[PDB]
Amino acid sequence: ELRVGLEESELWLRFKELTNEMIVTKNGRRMFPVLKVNVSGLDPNAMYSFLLDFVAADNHRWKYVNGEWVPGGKPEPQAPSCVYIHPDSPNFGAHWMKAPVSFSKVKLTNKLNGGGQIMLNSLHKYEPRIHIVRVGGPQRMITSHCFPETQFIAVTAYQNEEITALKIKYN
Ligand SMILES: O=C(c1ccco1)N1CCN(C(=O)C2CC2)CC1
Repeated sequence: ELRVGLEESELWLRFKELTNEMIVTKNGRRMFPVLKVNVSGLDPNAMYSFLLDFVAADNHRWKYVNGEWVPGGKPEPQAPSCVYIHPDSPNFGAHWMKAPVSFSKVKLTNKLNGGGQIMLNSLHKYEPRIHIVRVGGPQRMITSHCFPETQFIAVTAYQNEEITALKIKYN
């Protein structure tokens, strides 16, 4: 059985208990904390690509009002984010299981851009999600995993200074 776990969940949970925020810029900003995934139960000899996307956790716009995040009253349907291919992809199961799969080079943007960067909507709440795609083999297979612990609101600047402080303390 394929097992997927979050590395450094301890630290993600500190961010989550304050409501996590991730900066988006026109050129695109790397994530802190970085999503790192523990994977076991792959076929060491089979070929796989690791994909990352962001699910809109709800259909609302959020605003930091008097020291607290509060949703708008006018939901709109969100639509899927684009997919980021882990740059090690494609690769052997052995490669992926030898150390945590680290998405350190994904950049989050607010503007439709050349390539690589993933465009999110500012002030929407997102749940990171990976897909492990068995490729090259006869039977293509996908396994998906969500990381509730890694939820964040996309922001053009930090609103909760408690988040600013945690980001600096641990980077
Ligand atoms: O690992 C995969 C893959 C397998 C299944 C879905 O994607 N690929 C896709 C295409 N590739 C590219 O062209 C580079 C990105 C520009 C990178 C390798």
